[PDB]
Amino acid sequence: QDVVLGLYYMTRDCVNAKGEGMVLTGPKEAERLYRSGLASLHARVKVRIT
Amino acid sequence: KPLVGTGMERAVAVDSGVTAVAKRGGVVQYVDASRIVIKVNEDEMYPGEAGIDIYNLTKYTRSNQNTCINQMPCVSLGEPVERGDVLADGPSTDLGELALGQNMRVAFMPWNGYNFEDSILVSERVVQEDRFTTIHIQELACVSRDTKLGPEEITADIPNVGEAALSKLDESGIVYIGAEVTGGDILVGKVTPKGETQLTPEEKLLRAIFGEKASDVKDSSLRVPNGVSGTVIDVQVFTRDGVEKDKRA
Amino acid sequence: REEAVVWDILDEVIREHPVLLNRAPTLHRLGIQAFEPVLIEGKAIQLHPLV
Amino acid sequence: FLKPRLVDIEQVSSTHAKVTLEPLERGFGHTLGNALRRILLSSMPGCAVTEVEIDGVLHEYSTKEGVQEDILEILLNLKGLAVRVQGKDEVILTLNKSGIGPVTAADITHDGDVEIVKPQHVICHLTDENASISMRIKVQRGRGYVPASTRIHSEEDERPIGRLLVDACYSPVERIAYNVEAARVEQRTDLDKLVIEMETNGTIDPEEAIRRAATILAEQLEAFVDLE
Amino acid sequence: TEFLKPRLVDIEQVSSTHAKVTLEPLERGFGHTLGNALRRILLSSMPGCAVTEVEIDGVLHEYSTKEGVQEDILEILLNLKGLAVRVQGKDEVILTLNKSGIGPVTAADITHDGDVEIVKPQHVICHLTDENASISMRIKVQRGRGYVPASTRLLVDACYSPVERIAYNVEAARVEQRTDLDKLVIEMETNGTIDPEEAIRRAATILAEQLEAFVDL
Amino acid sequence: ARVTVQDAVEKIGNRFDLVLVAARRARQMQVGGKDPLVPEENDKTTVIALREIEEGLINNQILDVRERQEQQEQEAAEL
Amino acid sequence: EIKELLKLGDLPTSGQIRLYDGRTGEQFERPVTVGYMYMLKLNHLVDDKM
Repeated sequence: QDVVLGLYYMTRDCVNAKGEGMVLTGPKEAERLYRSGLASLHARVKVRIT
Repeated sequence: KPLVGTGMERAVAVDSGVTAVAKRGGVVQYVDASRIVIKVNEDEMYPGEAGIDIYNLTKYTRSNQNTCINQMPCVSLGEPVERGDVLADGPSTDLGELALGQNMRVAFMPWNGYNFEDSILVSERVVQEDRFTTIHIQELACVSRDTKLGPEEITADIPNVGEAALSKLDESGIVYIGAEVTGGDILVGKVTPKGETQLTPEEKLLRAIFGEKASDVKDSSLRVPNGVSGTVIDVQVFTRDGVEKDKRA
Repeated sequence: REEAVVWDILDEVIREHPVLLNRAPTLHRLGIQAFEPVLIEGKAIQLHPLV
Repeated sequence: FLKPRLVDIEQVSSTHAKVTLEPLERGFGHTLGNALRRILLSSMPGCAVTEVEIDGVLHEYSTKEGVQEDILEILLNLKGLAVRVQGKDEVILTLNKSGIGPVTAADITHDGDVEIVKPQHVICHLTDENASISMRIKVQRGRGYVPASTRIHSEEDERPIGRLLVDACYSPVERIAYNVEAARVEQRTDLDKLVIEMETNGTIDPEEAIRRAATILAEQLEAFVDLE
Repeated sequence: TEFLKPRLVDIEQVSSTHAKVTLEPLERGFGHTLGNALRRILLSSMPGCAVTEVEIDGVLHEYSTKEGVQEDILEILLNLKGLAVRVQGKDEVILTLNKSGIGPVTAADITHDGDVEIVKPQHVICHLTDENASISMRIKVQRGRGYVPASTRLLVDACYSPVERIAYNVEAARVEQRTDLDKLVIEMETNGTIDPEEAIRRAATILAEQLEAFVDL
Repeated sequence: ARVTVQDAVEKIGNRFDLVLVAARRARQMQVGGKDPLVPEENDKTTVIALREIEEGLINNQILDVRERQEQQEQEAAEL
Repeated sequence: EIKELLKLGDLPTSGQIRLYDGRTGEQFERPVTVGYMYMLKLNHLVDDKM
């Protein structure tokens, strides 16, 4: 119950947030952007994943 | 004092039997934890048997579910009281209301999973304030019968214990009032007579080597149950008439 | 007497020794499961949430 | 790069004070705010009542003549007693009082080392005009929160059964709240300004508190850093 | 008086550039303190050089394309955002590329400077198809702090600090006599320009210099 | 440590013969007839037995060969 | 009436304050419900059960 709520809040998208539509080199700077507060937790973003 | 009450709290507080309701109002003459002494007004007073009212409060005593039913005065010295007005709050009562628990600041949020299914998570600010620290009273009992091997004794001398285990006892073998005991301490030193040990081989060899008499008695003393603490607050000694009463009795 | 030397001994005897946890309506066979104990300052069995 | 420095301390009313801390860079406002908030709020040196010995009392589940209180509400009124100690780490105060009326902390006996920060903190009321209460309070410097169930291991031979162990809440602080707002600087555009509002019981002055807290924090970091 | 401090224990380098550092004797609640403090100082405010300016020989303005390059210039600069460069004893340097033929343009092909080190010479920049287009560019990086675009400064958008991830866990640690205490676990990934122990060391140096003024012994 | 026993299931199948083989091996290591053939990490004889299964050097067949070899050495050590 | 009583206090009308985490020190997104609930200690204490 708590874990699925944490996921459903974590993986979603609102149409306007911080860092809307920026580009990311991977998951690591996704974490550095969220935990610094520059970009929001959910904003649609092109990333590079392997 | 429940901040969100329903107004039915005063009827349950007064009209139960735990609090002390004034039967004749007046001016409060004397306030103590033991008793409350009321000077009755002139108009509410009978012509014969004049007097004043006295209300003996019930102090720390045992309830049936091992909790501590207690009464505490809520009125001060020299205060006007109405007829039918509360004077002594009982257990879980504040000022003649019904205070079953306590009111606390609550946040509804999932906090790192510690509130997973239905769990509650409490700060140390509650336990430092002792605002949920409750008082229980247990009643341990030690009976002393008459077996057909001999009668039992309540003497302080116990076989094969230390003096540090017996320093919390008196000269009569019954524990002092107000000594904090833990699990395993001896409250009532009681020994039962036994005989016919039926010792084995090499145990009988050892006895022969060291000459130690296997004693004619057995430690069946009353002990604290495994894993509690607390204070001895009240000791009673019931004795059959025709038997020597010891010193603490 | 619970002297201070027995807690290292107890941590030696726990380390890889599974205990069985059981809830009373044991309907299907996942009602009894083993675990490895981690010792707790407390009096309540801590039980993993996903289980 | 640019290091901070403390500036005006504002005792607001009596016992809670706003400590400003002006020259802080990006991010270090919230950083030092959270860090100093925690170290002030958790572990500061303070002293509280540990052992109480009332004269005519066997144990805390009892009653006394003339006192309208029970014994353990006297003990819970002594737990909230805010006191400070200058040149000792434990010291024994005492109460001797007679007559009808309130009994506050102002009636505790005189000592040059011990300062009482609230003379109106009411301990117990007396009624019968003859029932004189007389106790010996033992205050003790400490750290954090130690309940009475933890101290009783060696037990100090508690055979003087008149000793009543009180849970000692040694923490002198009650609430620490910080704001981080921008300080207008001459050439540099943004430098954050920290304001640590601190509510205490009255025993600890704020500059010494924050100096102890930053000392403890730097002592924690100097495990793998060094002197500078 | 129980102010017992920790001591560093085995910095476990897992493979190349990222290390797990545990720290066993900490009091109640200091684990999240040191974790949050070191975390925010590493992740937010480090002295660190990132990609400042990258000037290709045959590109006039940054909206262009090159012979043989399968991409356009913008996703190439997006690739260059992850370029990890260390500067040892300079405050300014200009290196250069020279790549000919069909193949990927690596960071190995950047010119040799004995001080400025590219920790990954395999760092792919763009690909080539022509075999007649000899790509060559000149790169200057310049030191900064945090995240700054070109809006305050071909001009290249960037990200300064050498750390890639800092994550801590606080978990209970039994002590021989003591009841229960915290244990700090900092797992940290850097880009390789700074070895991780020096990264945590500079973080603690910055924090202690911040606490230098009003704390004293 | 040993969180899952999956590798020992891949070496010795049937998931139930694994218990009997590891039991026999851990009795050979607890009752002091033998000593471990893998470095122990302060594990109990259970986990050491499972780790000796996962290294492949113990199964039912190797234990039978080793036990018959000990019996032959007893027959040679009768004198 | 609860809203009009909250307007007598300085509290927000929606009854949800923004809160700051004790550890990270940074604001929770989506301000949360705090209040004063009257709670009870039931006598299923653990040391009688264990």
